Amino acid sequence: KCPLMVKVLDAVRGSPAINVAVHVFRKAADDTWEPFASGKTSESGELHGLTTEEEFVEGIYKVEIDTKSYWKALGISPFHEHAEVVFTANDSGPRRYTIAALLSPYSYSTTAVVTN
Amino acid sequence: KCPLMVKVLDAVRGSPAINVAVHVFRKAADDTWEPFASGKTSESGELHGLTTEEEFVEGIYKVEIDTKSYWKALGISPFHEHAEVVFTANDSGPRRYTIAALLSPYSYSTTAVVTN
Amino acid sequence: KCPLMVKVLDAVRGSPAINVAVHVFRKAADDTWEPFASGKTSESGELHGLTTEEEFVEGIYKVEIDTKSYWKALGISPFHEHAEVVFTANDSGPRRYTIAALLSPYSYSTTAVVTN
Amino acid sequence: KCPLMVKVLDAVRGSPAINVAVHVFRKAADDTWEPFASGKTSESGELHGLTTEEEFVEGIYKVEIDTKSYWKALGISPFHEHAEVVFTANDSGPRRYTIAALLSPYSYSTTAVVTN
Ligand SMILES: O=C(O)CCO/N=C/c1ccc(O)cc1
Ligand SMILES: O=C(O)CCO/N=C/c1ccc(O)cc1
Repeated sequence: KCPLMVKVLDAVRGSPAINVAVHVFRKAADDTWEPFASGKTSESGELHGLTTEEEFVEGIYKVEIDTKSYWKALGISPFHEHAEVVFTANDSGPRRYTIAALLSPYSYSTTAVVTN
Repeated sequence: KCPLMVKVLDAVRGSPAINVAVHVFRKAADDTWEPFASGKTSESGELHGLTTEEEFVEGIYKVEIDTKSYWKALGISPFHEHAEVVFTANDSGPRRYTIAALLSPYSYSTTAVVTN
Repeated sequence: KCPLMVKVLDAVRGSPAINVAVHVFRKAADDTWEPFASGKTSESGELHGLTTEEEFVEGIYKVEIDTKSYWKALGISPFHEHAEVVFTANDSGPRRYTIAALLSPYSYSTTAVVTN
Repeated sequence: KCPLMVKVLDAVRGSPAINVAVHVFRKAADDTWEPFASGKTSESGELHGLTTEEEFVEGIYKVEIDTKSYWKALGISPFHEHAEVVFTANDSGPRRYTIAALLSPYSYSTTAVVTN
């Protein structure tokens, strides 16, 4: 089952953050960021199916959550351009990665839930 | 389906917070706190089945999460006695309440996800 | 020289949370919450001068931050009644405590900074 | 008089996060990240003196907080490589920015306090 999931919540409305664009990148050997996967959060604030076990190999990944566009669509002026979560994915440890983000106009928190 | 759910995460280990005691109270007419429901978080960090739609009427509720005992069992010295979430439950609005808590030894955050 | 300080920030506006009422209680020998100190946050979101080292003895304290009133004055209907921070203080000799809170309408986080 | 300040707290120890490396970048006209300023947090968890009002012109800035190195020195293997805070600055005239970060091994939150 999916090894990388993203969950986004809205701390102003107390709801999933719906239709949030999410872009994932993998760090290339020349230290640049290579597009890897993308999607939009669902009505439950979740984004599944970004990648597969076969392709999600060890390496450094960046998950960019397009928070600015989200707040603009709600008519709220935000601080950040996006929320960026940068981490190393590794094999000897819990398999499923869930990247959770809690959004406010001038603040955000992000948490990783790593389980098998 | 269940109108009050609790989800607890551990920000040190990146995992659900398992076997965390949770006590819910309702505010009585004499302004005291009346025991209402309790349980222990599951292996997924979740506590379901605390109450039913029929009994969960409008009023002020307190959800106490016994964080101190959780950290002590992990051998970590914590700051808080517990995390307390106090809110009014109301009928004209999203039906399902999810009280989420993210735990660290000297900090915690709590968020409400209200949906129907 | 202030042993107990409270700092509150607004995650919607990216500013200190001004004029937030704060009530402090201490658990008495008969297990009730006795009023200990109160005040309001300043223009900087800070509340100083609640107590003195002499009066701030060992005990279990509860810091109640009146978030609901804060949001109502901004025209926002928030989820929580207040943020409650409960902790044992000075059980290993005197310490200085800063209780920080970050507020959003449906979420808040609280951290403690403890120094000798 | 400092227009850009960084404050970092440790949610495990309940203390300022000391000696945390911070790198600031500004997006150049060719869309690359140009080095802008860097430093390390003090005993109070604060980093001041990164720039001057004159040099801190309008632009998109990225504040990279080197959290992984911080946790490794404490013997903790954390999830994130660093915390990245990306924002447009001074697009409506000069402002003063405080970028605050609260760190846990598998979680972090960042807030901005912006004043005129
Ligand atoms: O049960 C749910 O819907 C929430 C599951 O994911 N949320 C995680 C989370 C919640 C609150 C935080 O301050 C940080 C992370
Ligand atoms: O006591 C101290 O050292 C200063 C307290 O300032 N707290 C700032 C803060 C606290 C929690 C956050 O999630 C973001 C910023």
